[PDB]
Amino acid sequence: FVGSIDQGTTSSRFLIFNGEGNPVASHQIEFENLYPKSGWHEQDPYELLNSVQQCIDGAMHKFASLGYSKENIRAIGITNQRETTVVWDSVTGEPLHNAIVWPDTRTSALVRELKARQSADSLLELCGLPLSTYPSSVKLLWLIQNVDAVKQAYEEGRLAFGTVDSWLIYKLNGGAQAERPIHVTDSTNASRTMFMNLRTLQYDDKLLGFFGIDRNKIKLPKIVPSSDPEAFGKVATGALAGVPIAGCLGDQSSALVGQCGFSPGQAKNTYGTGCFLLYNVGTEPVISKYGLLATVAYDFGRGRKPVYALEGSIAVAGAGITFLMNNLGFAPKPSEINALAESVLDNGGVVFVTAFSGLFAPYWIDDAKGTLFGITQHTTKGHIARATLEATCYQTRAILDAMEKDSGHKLESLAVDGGLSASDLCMQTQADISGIPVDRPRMRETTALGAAIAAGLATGVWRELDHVKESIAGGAREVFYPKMDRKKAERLFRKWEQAVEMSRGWVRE
Amino acid sequence: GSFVGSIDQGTTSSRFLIFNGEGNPVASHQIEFENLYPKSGWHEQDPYELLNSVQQCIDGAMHKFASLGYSKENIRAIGITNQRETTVVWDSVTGEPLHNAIVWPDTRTSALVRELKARQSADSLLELCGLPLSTYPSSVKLLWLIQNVDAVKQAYEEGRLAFGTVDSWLIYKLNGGAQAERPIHVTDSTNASRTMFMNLRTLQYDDKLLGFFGIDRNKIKLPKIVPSSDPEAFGKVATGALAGVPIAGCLGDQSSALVGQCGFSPGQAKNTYGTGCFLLYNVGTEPVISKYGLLATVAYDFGRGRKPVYALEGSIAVAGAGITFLMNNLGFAPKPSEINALAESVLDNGGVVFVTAFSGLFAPYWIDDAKGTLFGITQHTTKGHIARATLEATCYQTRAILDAMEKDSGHKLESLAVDGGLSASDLCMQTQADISGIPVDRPRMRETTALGAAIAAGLATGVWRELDHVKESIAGGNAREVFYPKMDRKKAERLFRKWEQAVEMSRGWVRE
Repeated sequence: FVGSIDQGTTSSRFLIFNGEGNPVASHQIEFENLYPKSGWHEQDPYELLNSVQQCIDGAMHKFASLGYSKENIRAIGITNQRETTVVWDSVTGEPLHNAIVWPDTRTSALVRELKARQSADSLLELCGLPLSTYPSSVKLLWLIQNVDAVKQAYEEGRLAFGTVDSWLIYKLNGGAQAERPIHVTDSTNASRTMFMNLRTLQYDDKLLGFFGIDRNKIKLPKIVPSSDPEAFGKVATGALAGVPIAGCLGDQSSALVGQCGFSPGQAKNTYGTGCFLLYNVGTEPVISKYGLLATVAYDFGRGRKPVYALEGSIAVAGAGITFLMNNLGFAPKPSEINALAESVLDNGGVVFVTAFSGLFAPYWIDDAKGTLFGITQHTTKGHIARATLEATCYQTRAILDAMEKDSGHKLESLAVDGGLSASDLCMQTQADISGIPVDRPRMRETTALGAAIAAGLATGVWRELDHVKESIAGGAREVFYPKMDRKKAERLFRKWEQAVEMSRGWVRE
Repeated sequence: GSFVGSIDQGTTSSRFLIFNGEGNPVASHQIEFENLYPKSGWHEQDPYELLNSVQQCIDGAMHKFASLGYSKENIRAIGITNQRETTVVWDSVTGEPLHNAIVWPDTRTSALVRELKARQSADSLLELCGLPLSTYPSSVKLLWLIQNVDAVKQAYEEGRLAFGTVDSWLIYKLNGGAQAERPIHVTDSTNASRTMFMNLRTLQYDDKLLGFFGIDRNKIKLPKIVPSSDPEAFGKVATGALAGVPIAGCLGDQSSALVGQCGFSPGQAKNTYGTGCFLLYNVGTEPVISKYGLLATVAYDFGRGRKPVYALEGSIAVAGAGITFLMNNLGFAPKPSEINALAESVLDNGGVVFVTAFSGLFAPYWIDDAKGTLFGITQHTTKGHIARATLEATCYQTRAILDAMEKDSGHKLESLAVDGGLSASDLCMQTQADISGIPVDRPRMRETTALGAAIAAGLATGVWRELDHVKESIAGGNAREVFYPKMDRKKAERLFRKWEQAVEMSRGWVRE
C-alpha cells in the first residue's frame, strides 16, 4: 500500500510496506567507492540513481508475485545518506562533476581558515552545526574554489546544487525534460548543509554570505516538508511511474520515525565501530552547549510543527571489542567476549577509558589515549571485557545526560540497533546505568520505514502519529529493565568520570 | 679436600650447598616445605619444618658429596643465610617452640603498627635502627605474640622466654639446642639490623628502642649480636651428617646475595629478582639514614679488624608478578621465554607505559592509592608493546631506587649485579643498562645467595685470606654475562620521563 527507498553509502534498496509496517518486498544491490588520497571519498551521481531504479524494477516485480500492483499502492517516500554534495547544470539535468560523500576530509584546510573568520562563531546558533568536513557548505565551496571544471557554471548562472534526496527526486520526475521539474529537499537534509536557519527552516542570507555563495548565481533546492503529496512530484519512468513521491527523510531521522520516537526525551542509539545517538527535543530547537549537533528530527507539515533533535556520536563502541580480540588475543570471536564478560560478577574495579584517538562530546579531551585503571593480580580478561562493554554505556549516558541539560527534557526511552546492542549484558548495563528501559526491536529496516510513514501521513494511510504507532503492533530479548540499585549505578559512573579526568593530559606534544 | 657448606633457609624452600674454593658448587639438595596461611595476610611456619627441611637437605646433599669421594673431613666449615625478620619464640630451658614462626610478610601487626606510630617518639627510631615502623620488623611480631599469646607472655614473665630470627633458631639447634656443652643463642649484625632493637652505628642493642616496644633485656634472652664471620661464636653442628663441623658464617639473605656478587666497594649494588625485587647498595663504613624511604642496614660484619659495612635497601613489589600477570591473566603466552619473545617481537613499547602498582608503589614513590594503570593504548597497540612496557616498569622502578641511593649516600653507582627470576631475560637487563646508564652484570652461577654465607665462613677459616682473594677465585670460571648500555641518553631520559608522568597521573585512583 506504501513503500520506501533507502539509499545510503554502501548500497541502495527499495522496500514496500503495509498498514502494519511489515516489509513484503526488498531488493538491494551494492556499489563501491574511491579513496583517491587519504581522506577523499567520491561517487559518480548516476551510479546510485541508476542503482535505485534498478532496485524498484526488481523489487516491484517480486511485489506482483502475489497479485499486488502499483494501483494498490498510494505513494512512496525516500530516505538517504546525508551531507553528500551533488552538483549539476540548470540546463542539462546532468552532473557537472562527481560527488563528495560525507566521510571526505579534503576540506580540513578550508575548515581551518573558515574557523578563523570573525563571524564563524555566530553560525552554530543559527544552523545548529559546527564548522567541519561533513557539512555540505564546504564540499560545495571547495569545488567552486578549487575545481577547474564548473566554477563558471556558478559564474555564468547555470549551476544547481543538491543533496542526494534532491538529485534522486530530480531525475525521477523526468530530469530537466519534464512538465514540472522538481528540484527540492526536505528539512532534515537541509539542516545538514549549514545554509539553513534551524529556527526558520529557510535558507539564511547570513550563512550564505559567510561562504560567499550568491543565490543569484546558484540554483539551490526548494526546502519543503518531509510529508507532502504535491511537492515531490511523481515517478517519471518505471513500474512505479505516475505514483506520487510523498516522503523524504535524512538517514538517521528516518530511523527515529520508524521506531516511533515521537515524544521529547525519546532517544535511539545505533552501535557499530562506534555509536550514533539521536535525542528528540521537541518542537523548540536546541543549540548544544556541549558540542552536540542540533538538527531537524522530522517536519510532517500538514499543519503540525517541526520536531527537532540533538545528535551525538562515540568513536569507540565495537572497536573496543575488536581491540580485545585482535590486539590483545582475548578471544577470536565477539560472542566469546561477552562470554568472558558474563564470566565474572562485576568489573572487578576495572575501568577502561577507551580514548584511542582522544575523547569527544561531552568531554572533548584531545590529549588522552586509551587508559586502563584498577589492575591487580586478581584482574582477568573477564573484568577487562566487562569494563570494555561498560565504557560504551558510560559514554552513552554522558551524552544522554548532556542532551537532558541542553534540552530541559529528561530521558524517557532509548531504542538501540546494531552489533553490540545484541549483547544482552551490554544492553542490561545501559538500563542499569541510565535508569531507564532499553528497547531493542526485532524489526531491522527501521531507517526505511520512516520515509514510508511520512509518505503515508501525506496520503491518509495513517491519520496521525498516535495512529502510526498503534498500527505497528502487527510487526531480556526485546526490552531490558533497570535492575541495579540507583546508588550502585551512580558509583560506577563516578569511578568512570574520575578515570576520564585522570586520563586528561597524557599527550604532551 | 677442602670445601665450604652453606645452608640457605628461605621463605619457601630450604637448601644445603657445598662450595669449593673458587665458588663453584659440587653438591646440592633443596626442599620446598609447608607455609601456613591461617587467615587473610597471616603467614606462619612450623619452626621444626624449617629445621627439618635443613637437616634433610644436609642428608641429601652429602649423600651426593660422598658419591664424589668426599666426606666431612673435606668440609672446613658451614655458613648460614636465612629469610630475615621471620620471628621465633621458644622456651629458653626446654628449647621447644611456644608458637609458630611469623614469617616476614605477615600483616597481623597492622593495628599494632598504626598505634605505635601514634606514640609520638617514633620519629626517632629511624635514625637509631635505620628503619621505620612496618609490619615487617620483628619487634612488632614479637609484640603481637606477647599481646595476643599467653604462652609467650607467661614464659616472658617467668623469665624463660627466648626470641630469635631464623638464623639464631637454626644455630641454636644445630649446636644441639639446650642440653649441650656450649649452647648458642646468637645472631649476626645483618639479621639484628632488621628487628629495630639494635643501634646501627653501635652494632649493639639500644635500651631506648626496646623501651619503645615494652621489652626489658632481663626478662627476655636476646640473641647475642656477633660478627657475620666469627670462627668460634657460632659453634659447630652437633649431630647428623656434619657432626663436629664448625659453623662460622651467618648473613641475612639479601646481604648474602650482595656478598655472593662481591659487592664490597661503595657504590656497588645488586638486584635479586623474583615476584618482585630486592636491591642492596653498599655505602661503606658509615651508615646512611634515608630521606626517600629506603632502609639502612648492615651489609656484612666480617671482623678480623675491619670496620662493619652498611647498606641502603629498596624493594619493588612487582617484577615477576608482572610477567605472570600477562601470561595467566591475559593469556599472552604460557612461558616467560615467550613473553620476552613477544617483547622482542616489536621495536619499542609503542608509547605504552604500565605502572605496575598492583599493591601501590613503594620507595621512593610511596603511593598507596594507585593500582595497576596502563597508559598509551591505541588501536595500534599489540601484545609486544605491553610486554615491553611490563619489563620496562621493573627497570624504571629499579632506576628510581638507585637514584635515591646515590643521593642518600653521595657515591656514584659503580656496578649492578643481578640474580634470580627476570634476570634471565636479556632484554629486561639490556634495557636496565640502557635506562640506568651503567653496565649490568649477570653471573651464570645461580646460587649467589648461598655463596655469601660460604664466603663469610671461609674467611673465618682460611679458605680465602683477604677479600680481593675472594673475587679472584670466583673468576676461575651460552648466555651473556655483561650487558652494556646501547641507548641514546636522550631516548633513555624520555622513557623515564614518560614513566614518571604516568606514575604521577596514577595517584589518587583509590578512594574510601
